[PDB]
Amino acid sequence: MLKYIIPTMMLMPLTWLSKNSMIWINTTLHSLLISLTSLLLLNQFGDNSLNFSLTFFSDSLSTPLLILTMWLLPLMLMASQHHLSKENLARKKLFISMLILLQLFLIMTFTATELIFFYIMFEATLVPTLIIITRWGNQTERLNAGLYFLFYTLAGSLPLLVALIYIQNTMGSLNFLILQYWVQPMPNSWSNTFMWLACMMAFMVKMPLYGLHLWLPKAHVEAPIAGSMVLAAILLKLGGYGMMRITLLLNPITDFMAYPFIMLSLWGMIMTSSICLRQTDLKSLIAYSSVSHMALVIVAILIQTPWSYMGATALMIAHGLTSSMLFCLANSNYERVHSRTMILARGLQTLLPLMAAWWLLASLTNLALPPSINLIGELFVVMSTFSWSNITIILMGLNMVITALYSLYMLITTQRGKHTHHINNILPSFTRENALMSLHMLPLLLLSLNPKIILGPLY
Amino acid sequence: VVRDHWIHVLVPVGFVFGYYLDRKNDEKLAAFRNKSLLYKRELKPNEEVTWK
Amino acid sequence: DAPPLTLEGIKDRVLYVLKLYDKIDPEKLSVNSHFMKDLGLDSLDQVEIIMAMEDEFGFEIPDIDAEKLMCPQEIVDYIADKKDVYE
Amino acid sequence: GKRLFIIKPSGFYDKRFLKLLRFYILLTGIPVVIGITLINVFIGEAELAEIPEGYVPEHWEYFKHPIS
Amino acid sequence: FLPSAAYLTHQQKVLQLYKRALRHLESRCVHRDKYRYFACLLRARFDEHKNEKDMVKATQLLREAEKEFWHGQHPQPYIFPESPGGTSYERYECYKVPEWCLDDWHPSEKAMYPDYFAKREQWKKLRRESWEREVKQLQEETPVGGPRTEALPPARKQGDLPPLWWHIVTRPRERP
Amino acid sequence: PTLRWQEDPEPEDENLYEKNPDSHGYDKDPAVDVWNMRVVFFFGFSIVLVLGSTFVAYLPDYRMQEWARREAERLVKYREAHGLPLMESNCFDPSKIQLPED
Repeated sequence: MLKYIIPTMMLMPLTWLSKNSMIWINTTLHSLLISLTSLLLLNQFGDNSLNFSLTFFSDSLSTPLLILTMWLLPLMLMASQHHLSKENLARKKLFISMLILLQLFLIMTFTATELIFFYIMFEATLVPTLIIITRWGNQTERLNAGLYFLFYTLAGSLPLLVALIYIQNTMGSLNFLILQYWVQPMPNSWSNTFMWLACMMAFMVKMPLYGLHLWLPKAHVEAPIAGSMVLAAILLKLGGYGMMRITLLLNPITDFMAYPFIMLSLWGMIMTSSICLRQTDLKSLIAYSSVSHMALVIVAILIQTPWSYMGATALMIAHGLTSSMLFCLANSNYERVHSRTMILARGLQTLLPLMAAWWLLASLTNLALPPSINLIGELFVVMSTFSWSNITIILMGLNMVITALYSLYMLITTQRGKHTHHINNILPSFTRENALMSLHMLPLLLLSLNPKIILGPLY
Repeated sequence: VVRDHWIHVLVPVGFVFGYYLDRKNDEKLAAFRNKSLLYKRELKPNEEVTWK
Repeated sequence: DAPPLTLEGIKDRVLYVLKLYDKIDPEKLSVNSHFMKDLGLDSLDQVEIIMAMEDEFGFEIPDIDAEKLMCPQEIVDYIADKKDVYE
Repeated sequence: GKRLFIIKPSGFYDKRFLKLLRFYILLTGIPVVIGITLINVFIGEAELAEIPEGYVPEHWEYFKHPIS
Repeated sequence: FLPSAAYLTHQQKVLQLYKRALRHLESRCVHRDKYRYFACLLRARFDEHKNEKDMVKATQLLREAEKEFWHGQHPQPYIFPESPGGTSYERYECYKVPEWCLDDWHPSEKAMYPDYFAKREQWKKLRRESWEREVKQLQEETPVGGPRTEALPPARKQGDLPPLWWHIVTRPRERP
Repeated sequence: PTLRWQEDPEPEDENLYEKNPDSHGYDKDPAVDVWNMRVVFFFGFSIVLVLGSTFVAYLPDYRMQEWARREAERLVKYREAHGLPLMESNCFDPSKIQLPED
């Protein structure tokens, strides 16, 4: 795994000692080389995980997320120009090296063995995102966005450390196998309830759950495109990855103590799909869509079926690609007009006649068009929750209907019916944004053909 | 053409370096060379190895 | 579904359906004639004429205009604006 | 003297991008498919026999397809 | 709600009622002959008290006419297939491209259509040549400190174009 | 009698076209933008996409799939050819079990 760690380090002084019109080809080319390098990883088989050291290992939950991260970096790096290319050279280098250090701590986090190392690399994942969104937050409340961001994620993720140290000095070391192979059930004393509450509540904060989802929308409407893609895709599915690992312990009380969180997630999934039907600020609709999909994820995690975990990890990867793509299209539209609102930029079936093809393709993946991965995820989660209870399918189908309607409203609101004919500044589509769309929607369809890779440990 | 530009050649050298160091670390981790109950044959035919 | 319209043709068709109307004469039926001064007909039958144009050509004209056509030349001009009559 | 003038957005940048996309996928879409066609028309997949007496294989010599 | 004045008038209000009732009688009545009969009957019903020197009885009969009209309208009043509400409602809006485009083309296609773009360039020089002085002087010259109207005067002074004409002239041709 | 500012009137909306009509994505340096297009396609699709498609279309038996297919074939053939019922319940041996007593 150090074969992946150390070139991610050595991609950083590259960016320092390259010059003007020389950083760019180096960073993008070499990051795509690292994408091939981790495409080499996928060997995992049968009996167990694969151990890349006495320190690192990979579960098959971790392999598609790690490949998704090293796929998403060069896409992101090309995406984050034309809004900072006119800024200074040293600040641009600092931005690129910030993203590289960010990816480095993401690889650190996904290839964890011990949960304490996982926690250190969790908040090391946190700290570059803060600096990016605050330095290039590009709107008047990036102050409040970063402040809400860091205080929610730390103050939720703070007692998780205490609970993990307590588990450390009551059950030996914290390798995932020695967390396994030795775990004993823990009864319904209230200390067990608070310990489970601490761990599960910290990752509840990081998903988000419904009672703590206003962490999210300021932190995406007042962020640059790179930090937004990082935050949405890699950080929310990293929180899901963490709960998927640490839910191995404390199974004999999660049945008794999991009842309020499921109901909060279900009714809040309905309320969040309702709240993103009527808002302006088009950038935020994808954020509330993300809250809806993560509520479905949390339903899938707290029910404990292998069907549920397969559907959960498929929903994770497909929604990560969908949200990152659709953030990039919203950034394209904001590069067109300086509005960020929804009802202003209209028309665009005439003009840019193939940008609409990418909007349609993203909107139908967010619809969960049926050969795609998102319908695979949502379908197996609905199957597992109907085996959980014979009644919850009302909420799932009503989520499906309202999700169809707001995704279609996003499609046919801003890009259907009449141009406002006082715009007269939008350029025809560059090769760059079309290349970014092509980097998004080739792997999603190629996994739609052969999806046996991305299913979880319970394959 | 190496001294033309050495900037562009850095990351494959780094990848080969990390690969070599992972080889050396797994060879330092050469416990249980044949002591499993499920993967245990004799050393055959030439030189005393089953993985390296 | 594109027959070409022309200015002489639309003039002939509008004057044909004005001449077919009853209480005017085919003698004093000018292109530059008033629906108020010299033909002497009232506003009511004037908007009956407006209805005849709408029912022949196949489109409404708004009531911001139906106050203020009052002559066949501006009728021909206004359907020339609705149709953009050149080949 | 009949025809008129349509007003198109553009054709140049769009068709240039799609021409570049088909060319830059096709440039290694064709030789790889030709190569794997030569593989499964010449080199053989494998045969379905069993473990020989007193002989251990590699961690390869286990799989149907030769490229795998 | 109209550009000319602050109201229609009594006269045009009665007139719009007559147009609507006649159109609803079209939508009610097929075969066109009994339609013509009933249209002349409606014309006589308005001929009964056209010459009232009174005004308040006239507008009270107008209100009672609106009551008997709204009681007797049709579910589908016969809207023409070019009107809003109708079958078309900008039916071929697929090709109603605004003309601030077509200059953002690559010069290969500007070499494909040379004469049209040369004449369009002299159109734009005609636009800019008389934009500042005449148009902005005629706008900041005539009206009161409040404009208080939605019409605008022409350029009857000597020469060039009436003001604020570009998005009026350069529209789609409504059947491309 | 006051301004509170001194800077430029902002912004200056640079059309990235109307100095290069042949231009690709980013700024008006003419050659290196074409180099960016060539590297993001040739080292992004022409070496990544189709090679990754072949590499993930087939590889060995991920989570031991066809091994389990043929192993189940041979095991059910054995348990038909020797009369004993297929998929014996109680997967651990009840001789090697010790129930605690009342």
